[PDB]
Amino acid sequence: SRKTYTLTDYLKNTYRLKLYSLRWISDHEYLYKQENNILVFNAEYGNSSVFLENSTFDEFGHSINDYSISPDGQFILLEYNYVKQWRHSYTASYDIYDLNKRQLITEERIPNNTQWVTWSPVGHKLAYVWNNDIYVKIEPNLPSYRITWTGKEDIIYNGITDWVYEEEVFSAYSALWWSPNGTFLAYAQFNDTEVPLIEYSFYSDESLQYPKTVRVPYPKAGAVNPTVKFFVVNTDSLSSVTNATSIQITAPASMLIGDHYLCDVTWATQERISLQWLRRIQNYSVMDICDYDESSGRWNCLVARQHIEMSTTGWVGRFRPSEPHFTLDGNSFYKIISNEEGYRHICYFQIDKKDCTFITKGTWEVIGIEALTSDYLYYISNEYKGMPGGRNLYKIQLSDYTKVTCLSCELNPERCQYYSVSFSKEAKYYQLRCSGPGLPLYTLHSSVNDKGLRVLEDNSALDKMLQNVQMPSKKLDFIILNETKFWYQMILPPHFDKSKKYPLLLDVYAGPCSQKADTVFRLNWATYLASTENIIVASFDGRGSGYQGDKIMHAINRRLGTFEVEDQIEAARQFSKMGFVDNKRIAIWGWSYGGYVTSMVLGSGSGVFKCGIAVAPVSRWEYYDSVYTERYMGLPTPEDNLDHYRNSTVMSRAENFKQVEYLLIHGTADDNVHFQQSAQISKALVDVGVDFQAMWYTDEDHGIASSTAHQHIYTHMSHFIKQCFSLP
Ligand SMILES: N[C@@H](CC(=O)N1CCC[C@H]1CNC(=O)c1ccccc1)Cc1ccccc1F
Ligand SMILES: *C1O[C@H](CO)[C@@H](O)[C@H](O)[C@H]1NC(C)=O
Ligand SMILES: *[C@@H]1O[C@H](CO)[C@@H](O)[C@H](O)[C@H]1NC(C)=O
Ligand SMILES: *[C@@H]1O[C@H](CO)[C@@H](O)[C@H](O)[C@H]1NC(C)=O
Ligand SMILES: *[C@@H]1O[C@H](CO)[C@@H](O)[C@H](O)[C@H]1NC(C)=O
Repeated sequence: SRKTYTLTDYLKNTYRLKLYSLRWISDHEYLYKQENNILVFNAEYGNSSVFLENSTFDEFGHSINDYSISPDGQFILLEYNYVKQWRHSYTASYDIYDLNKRQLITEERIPNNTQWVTWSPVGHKLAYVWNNDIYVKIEPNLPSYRITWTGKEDIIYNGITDWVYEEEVFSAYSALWWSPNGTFLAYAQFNDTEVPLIEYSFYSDESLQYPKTVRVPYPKAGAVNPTVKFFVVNTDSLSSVTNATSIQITAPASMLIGDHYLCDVTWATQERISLQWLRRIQNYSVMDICDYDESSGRWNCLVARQHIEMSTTGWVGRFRPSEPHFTLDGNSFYKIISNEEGYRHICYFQIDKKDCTFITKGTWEVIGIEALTSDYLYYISNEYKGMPGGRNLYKIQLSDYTKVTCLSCELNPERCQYYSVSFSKEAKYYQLRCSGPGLPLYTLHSSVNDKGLRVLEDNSALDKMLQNVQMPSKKLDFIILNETKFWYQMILPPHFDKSKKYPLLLDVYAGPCSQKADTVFRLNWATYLASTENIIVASFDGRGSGYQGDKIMHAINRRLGTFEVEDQIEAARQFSKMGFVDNKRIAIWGWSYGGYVTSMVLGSGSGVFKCGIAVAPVSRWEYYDSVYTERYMGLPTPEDNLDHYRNSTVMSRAENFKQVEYLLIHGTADDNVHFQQSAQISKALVDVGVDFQAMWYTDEDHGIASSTAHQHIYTHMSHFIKQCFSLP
């Protein structure tokens, strides 16, 4: 087809994937921006009209980064000076603009360096956090009220997560939760006083004479943890004479016993909150149901409503206990639970009652609960064709659990085996969103008989661009190990001719619950080694991997660095026993858990691998954070699990590295996996005499995501691999 997918094509992004990011603002309408204007859409008719032009803000006087219109649609929130902190957090400066009156707001603007902002889910209220303090703002142009005063950088946090609860718990900077009404504001505060500090240099620009020190409250395995504290503030009751009386909802008795975390918050009604907690040993967690006492202004959580959730095989829930979905009336809910067979399914809960009732079952898992009406429960699963790296949207009949309809399976069977969805308020309508193995598809459906209204986006354009490239093909299959099935994928060179030996790259991640074999269509680096450098990119999901039941996802319990590494290798073993793989030219590269497994699989001394690259890898588990690690390893003490904290370090395999060509890489500014992890790696290698290649990336953090550094690293990983596989 003449040209190939070019390395600069991945880098400079010459083939762009169209999406369809819309925004419901009622049960039948959504926002979507065509070119640069904001159009609103009727979902049952497709008709649209312009809500705001592209040219409205041409004299704003600030680069606009992101907007946020309010529910009543009477005000838009504009984000500028966006400055990035960790994986999700940041400060930003904001402005509010009135679209009834046609002008910007000047009375009491949101303060600069604001950490989080959000609208109430109704009308136009405001809450936000500045210097670790929560402020509400009934009206956009009246004085905001001050909800907490404990705020204190790096120590006290109000309505925003400290660092572990950002990364490991909520995957979010925010610790704020509105009442569907808007009436109540629920929020957490964590105390990082006694949390130890991780320290490193940030070199900044050349002008900077002396390098800076970044210090971060970050608890490593075993260390003192942040505590937490939960409150709920009545917002239709504030006032500027008095200050605000948050009510504190105290954790359950079986948690107050030793360290624990808040792990879920899910409002249930205008007057009833649902929270979970999880002991610092994370095989045990408690759900609590709390209602507003109209007459006292208090909240109560009766033990009758308390619900336990245990694991004797490992930890609880995939990366944490599932979110509950409640019925309109709040007296009952649905939530994914590992069943008797260890497979994760939708169990049904009546608030007052013992047990729960399962309603799904089988050798396959439900992925998430997606929506709930009075007839049907909508959810995503991988049942179809025993295909665990696949996703379809399904419905259950509330009155007859037996009637289960697949909603996405047959829409586009050849293009589309991997969906996510987005429902409108009340679940009147929905967007199905398709990511492969063909190009993306965004289509609109109506939940009444599940009619097929409209095609939003179909990537038409991308399509015919790609026809003009020697794109690679993809292979989803399985191999049997004991007599268990483990799937894998391969990216295969154009005109794959299975009678030629093709050099082979093993791209791993392979941490608890991960899945690198699937049907998603990606354009990345793998796509370029393949179509341009005729190399096979193989990926594989072994023990410890996800979405195929707890025997497989819990095999690695307490034994990180064991079977997950083991399997990876036998898989390569099987891959080279194939006729199109050149057994003299097998490699492995991974990033994060990836680069640690890689490093492990590389000092294994198996003989299978010739070389690999390790980007930003863990190295010794005591060096990583408590929340994530301790979920899996327990505690690094002799009377617990120091035995295999010590058994599983990249470092202790220095002597097997002489059999391979190691290329290790890390960013100086990585707050996630600290340079340390790698530095200890190199010291060991130097200390037992092994030769190897290295690259620091100054100021780059965990993803090495700065355009030039991004470019620079793929450029470097690429020359290494070409030279490893005697490539021209
Ligand atoms: N801290 C975890 C967070 C995580 O995995 N989470 C948080 C919520 C559940 C799960 C979701 N997965 C990811 O965010 C993730 C991150 C990096 C690579 C792949 C997946 C990410 C991580 C894991 C191992 C080693 C380093 C590292 F940064
Ligand atoms: C408002 O209440 C808080 C009590 O937490 C206090 O710290 C703050 O200074 C009070 N301000 C006044 C003077 O009302
Ligand atoms: C869609 O069509 C109906 C019928 O005119 C109209 O009243 C409605 O306001 C239109 N809205 C949009 C989103 O264009
Ligand atoms: C935000 O900072 C800018 C630039 O320093 C300043 O001009 C503006 O007045 C500030 N706004 C507020 C509300 O502090
Ligand atoms: C944070 O906890 C420490 C003890 O670890 C305590 O002395 C301090 O007052 C706490 N801060 C608040 C306001 O909770």
